[PDB]
Amino acid sequence: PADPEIVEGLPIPLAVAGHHQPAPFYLTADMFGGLPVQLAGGELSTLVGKPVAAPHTHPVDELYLLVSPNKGGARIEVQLDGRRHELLSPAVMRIPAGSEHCFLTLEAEVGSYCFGILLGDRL
Ligand SMILES: N[C@@H](Cc1c[nH]c2ccccc12)C(=O)O
Ligand SMILES: [Zn+2]
Repeated sequence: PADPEIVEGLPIPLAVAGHHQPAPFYLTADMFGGLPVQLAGGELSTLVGKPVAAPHTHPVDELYLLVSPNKGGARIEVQLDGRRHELLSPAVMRIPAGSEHCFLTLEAEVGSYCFGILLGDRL
Protein backbone atom coordinates (compact mmCIF):
# COMPACT_ATOMS: atom_id res chain seq x y z
CA PRO A 1 0.00 0.00 0.00
CA ALA A 2 2.89 2.56 -0.54
CA ASP A 3 1.51 4.78 -3.28
CA PRO A 4 4.21 5.96 -5.72
CA GLU A 5 2.51 9.36 -6.07
CA ILE A 6 2.56 10.08 -2.22
CA VAL A 7 5.52 10.74 0.05
CA GLU A 8 4.65 10.65 3.80
CA GLY A 9 8.24 10.16 4.93
CA LEU A 10 8.77 13.88 5.68
CA PRO A 11 10.62 15.97 6.38
CA ILE A 12 13.84 14.67 4.94
CA PRO A 13 16.59 16.11 7.06
CA LEU A 14 19.64 16.84 4.94
CA ALA A 15 23.05 18.07 6.02
CA VAL A 16 23.52 21.62 4.62
CA ALA A 17 26.52 23.87 4.98
CA GLY A 18 26.10 26.56 7.60
CA HIS A 19 23.36 24.68 9.48
CA HIS A 20 23.91 23.03 12.86
CA GLN A 21 21.22 20.42 12.53
CA PRO A 22 20.05 18.93 9.24
CA ALA A 23 17.73 21.18 7.15
CA PRO A 24 14.14 19.81 6.87
CA PHE A 25 13.34 19.17 3.18
CA TYR A 26 9.90 18.51 1.83
CA LEU A 27 10.86 18.40 -1.90
CA THR A 28 14.14 16.85 -2.91
CA ALA A 29 15.71 16.49 -6.36
CA ASP A 30 15.39 12.69 -6.27
CA MET A 31 11.64 12.58 -5.76
CA PHE A 32 9.21 11.41 -8.41
CA GLY A 33 11.97 10.47 -10.84
CA GLY A 34 13.62 13.76 -10.64
CA LEU A 35 12.49 17.26 -9.70
CA PRO A 36 13.68 20.60 -11.02
CA VAL A 37 13.54 22.36 -7.65
CA GLN A 38 14.00 21.52 -3.96
CA LEU A 39 12.07 22.92 -0.98
CA ALA A 40 12.92 23.08 2.67
CA GLY A 41 11.57 24.85 5.68
CA GLY A 42 9.42 24.73 8.71
CA GLU A 43 7.23 26.25 11.35
CA LEU A 44 9.00 28.97 13.38
CA SER A 45 6.81 29.48 16.45
CA THR A 46 9.69 27.92 18.47
CA LEU A 47 12.55 29.64 16.51
CA VAL A 48 12.01 33.31 17.54
CA GLY A 49 15.47 34.60 18.32
CA LYS A 50 17.09 31.27 17.23
CA PRO A 51 18.77 31.16 13.82
CA VAL A 52 18.97 27.83 11.99
CA ALA A 53 22.16 28.74 10.08
CA ALA A 54 25.18 30.94 9.75
CA PRO A 55 25.77 32.91 6.51
CA HIS A 56 25.88 30.39 3.73
CA THR A 57 25.56 30.04 -0.01
CA HIS A 58 24.01 27.76 -2.67
CA PRO A 59 24.81 27.34 -6.27
CA VAL A 60 21.26 28.10 -7.35
CA ASP A 61 18.86 30.94 -6.65
CA GLU A 62 16.71 30.48 -3.48
CA LEU A 63 13.27 32.11 -2.83
CA TYR A 64 12.17 32.55 0.73
CA LEU A 65 8.42 32.34 1.31
CA LEU A 66 7.11 33.58 4.66
CA VAL A 67 3.45 32.93 5.62
CA SER A 68 1.38 33.13 8.79
CA PRO A 69 -2.31 32.68 9.65
CA ASN A 70 -2.73 36.31 10.50
CA LYS A 71 -1.58 39.06 8.20
CA GLY A 72 1.75 40.26 9.62
CA GLY A 73 1.92 37.37 12.09
CA ALA A 74 5.50 36.61 11.26
CA ARG A 75 8.63 38.65 10.62
CA ILE A 76 12.12 37.52 9.62
CA GLU A 77 15.45 39.27 9.18
CA VAL A 78 17.42 38.20 6.11
CA GLN A 79 21.13 39.04 5.69
CA LEU A 80 22.02 39.40 2.06
CA ASP A 81 25.81 39.78 1.56
CA GLY A 82 25.89 41.61 4.83
CA ARG A 83 22.92 43.88 4.37
CA ARG A 84 19.93 43.46 6.69
CA HIS A 85 16.51 43.05 5.12
CA GLU A 86 13.19 42.34 6.81
CA LEU A 87 10.13 40.51 5.64
CA LEU A 88 6.64 40.82 7.09
CA SER A 89 4.28 37.93 6.28
CA PRO A 90 3.19 37.23 3.63
CA ALA A 91 6.34 37.86 1.70
CA VAL A 92 8.79 36.40 -0.79
CA MET A 93 12.47 37.32 -1.10
CA ARG A 94 14.89 36.31 -3.77
CA ILE A 95 18.37 35.18 -2.71
CA PRO A 96 20.71 35.17 -5.76
CA ALA A 97 22.96 32.15 -6.39
CA GLY A 98 26.23 32.71 -4.58
CA SER A 99 24.89 35.35 -2.19
CA GLU A 100 26.02 34.75 1.44
CA HIS A 101 22.80 34.81 3.43
CA CYS A 102 20.77 33.56 6.38
CA PHE A 103 17.54 34.44 8.17
CA LEU A 104 16.48 35.09 11.77
CA THR A 105 12.96 34.82 13.11
CA LEU A 106 12.04 38.11 14.85
CA GLU A 107 8.31 37.37 15.39
CA ALA A 108 6.13 34.25 14.87
CA GLU A 109 2.78 32.84 15.87
CA VAL A 110 1.57 29.27 15.84
CA GLY A 111 1.44 28.44 12.21
CA SER A 112 4.13 30.81 10.88
CA TYR A 113 6.22 29.08 8.18
CA CYS A 114 9.33 29.99 6.23
CA PHE A 115 10.25 27.85 3.18
CA GLY A 116 13.24 28.07 0.90
CA ILE A 117 12.50 27.13 -2.70
CA LEU A 118 15.81 26.23 -4.41
CA LEU A 119 15.65 26.82 -8.14
CA GLY A 120 17.69 23.81 -9.23
CA ASP A 121 18.58 20.35 -8.33
CA ARG A 122 21.99 20.96 -6.58
CA LEU A 123 23.00 22.24 -3.16
N1 LIG B 1 16.84 26.13 2.79
C1 LIG B 1 16.58 27.30 3.68
C2 LIG B 1 16.27 26.78 5.11
C3 LIG B 1 14.98 27.30 5.72
C4 LIG B 1 14.08 28.19 5.19
N2 LIG B 1 13.04 28.37 6.09
C5 LIG B 1 13.21 27.61 7.23
C6 LIG B 1 12.46 27.45 8.40
C7 LIG B 1 12.92 26.58 9.39
C8 LIG B 1 14.12 25.89 9.22
C9 LIG B 1 14.87 26.06 8.04
C10 LIG B 1 14.43 26.92 7.02
C11 LIG B 1 17.82 28.20 3.67
O1 LIG B 1 18.78 27.86 2.99
O2 LIG B 1 17.79 29.22 4.35
ZN1 LIG C 1 19.92 29.34 1.82
